[PDB]
Amino acid sequence: YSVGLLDEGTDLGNVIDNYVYEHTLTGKNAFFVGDLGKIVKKHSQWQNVVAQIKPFYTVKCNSAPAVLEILAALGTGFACSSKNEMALVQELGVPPENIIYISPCKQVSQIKYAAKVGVNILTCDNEIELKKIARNHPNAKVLLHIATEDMKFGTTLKNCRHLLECAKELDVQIIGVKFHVSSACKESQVYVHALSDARCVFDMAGEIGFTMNMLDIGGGFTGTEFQLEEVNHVISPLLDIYFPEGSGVKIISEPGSYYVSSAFTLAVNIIAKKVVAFMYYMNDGVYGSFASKLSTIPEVHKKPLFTSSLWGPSCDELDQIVESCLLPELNVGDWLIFDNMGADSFHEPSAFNDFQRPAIYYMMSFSDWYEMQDAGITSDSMMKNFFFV
Amino acid sequence: KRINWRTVLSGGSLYIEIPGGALPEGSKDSFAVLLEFAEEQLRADHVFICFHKNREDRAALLRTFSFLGFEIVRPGHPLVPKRPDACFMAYTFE
Repeated sequence: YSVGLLDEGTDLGNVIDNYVYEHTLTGKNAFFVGDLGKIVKKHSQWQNVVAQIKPFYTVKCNSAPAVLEILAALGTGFACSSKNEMALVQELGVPPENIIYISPCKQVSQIKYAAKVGVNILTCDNEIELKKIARNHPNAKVLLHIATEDMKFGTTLKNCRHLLECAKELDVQIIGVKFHVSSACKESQVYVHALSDARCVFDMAGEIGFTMNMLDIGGGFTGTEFQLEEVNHVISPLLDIYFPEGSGVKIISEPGSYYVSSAFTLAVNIIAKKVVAFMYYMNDGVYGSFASKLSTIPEVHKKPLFTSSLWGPSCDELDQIVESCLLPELNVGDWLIFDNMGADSFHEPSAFNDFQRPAIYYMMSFSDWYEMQDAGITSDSMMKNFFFV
Repeated sequence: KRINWRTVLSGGSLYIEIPGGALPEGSKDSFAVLLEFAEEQLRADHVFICFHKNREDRAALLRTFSFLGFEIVRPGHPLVPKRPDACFMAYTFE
């Protein structure tokens, strides 16, 4: 839990190079660097674009205690996907009114725990989960999960009708509608369809006699400004007219990749090399912080380009990270830089990866510092854990 | 429609072997009740996915169980059968 200061004369280059310098003789392990200042900048960007929507960060993207701490400090909510996650979040001191579980497939022990912890807002996408919801937690607040027109997930309109009917029979309170619109999608009209489906529920549940006050729009954000700008350019004209401020509407979002993906940088070491075109082996790979390849460009540390393939330390056939790259001749002991290493790169240390986890380094700028200080955040009690220098 | 899926239980840990090709509809409910039954009567402490390496929907199922909550397990684990021609995902309980 330590973040170093940075002035205009200093850059990420010198902290990277220094960590490289000290790691070269010591542990020789990889290193992670995360910019919280860009997270705060993205919160200010969010408030700039649309402030009437409360973001609920998906923990599966990054579950490091630091990020969760500063996000709880920002007032940003939490989207949960596991009970250990809910345990850590509740242990931190987060209010249950700003907690949501997201996993598409719930278990009985998990929902008993959710009931015991006092969290009532949860989503659902089938009749079985609704059945167990009614079976174990009669006072749960239900968000209906719908499908999108983009292997499959969500609930059809007819089955949504059946869901609200059964929920009415099972005396459970439905409060809103849930969906997800991927970051990759650029087809605007699609969103309309989704929203139309929500309107359907707004009618049907409205006809059955239940109170609606919350809309979840998902977490499909890349992180760049123009993306969110187009997002508002499509959503804002339609949203203010169907649910204006004062209609009792509380809009919710669940950003995950958005805040951290391009916020993190990974420094890696080379351990092997083979000449066939060349093939090179690192000390890490897909079996660790590179799961995101299943669903972004390397740069050379040192000061003639050849095509080559990347392999990890597992040496097995599945450990391909990049199919083809261009790089100058290198040897064992050199360093490699990877940008955009925030999306699903953090996992827990165990036998799965030989009890090996990269170090945790954090960066913060003076500008972002005065930007948090004037907001009255740095003075509250919930951050007694912080240590900055 | 009735759907047959090959699934094998051993050592208090459940292993699911998925056949090649796409899934039939209502499969969400299928693995749902699969997990419900995995907890209620047979009381599994861990659920596991295994499937053939060489397919065009590897990433699809990987991301599928990824969203479902499963995590990647490297071949060579004591609880994993020694078979290098299969990909493996895992979801652990409490």
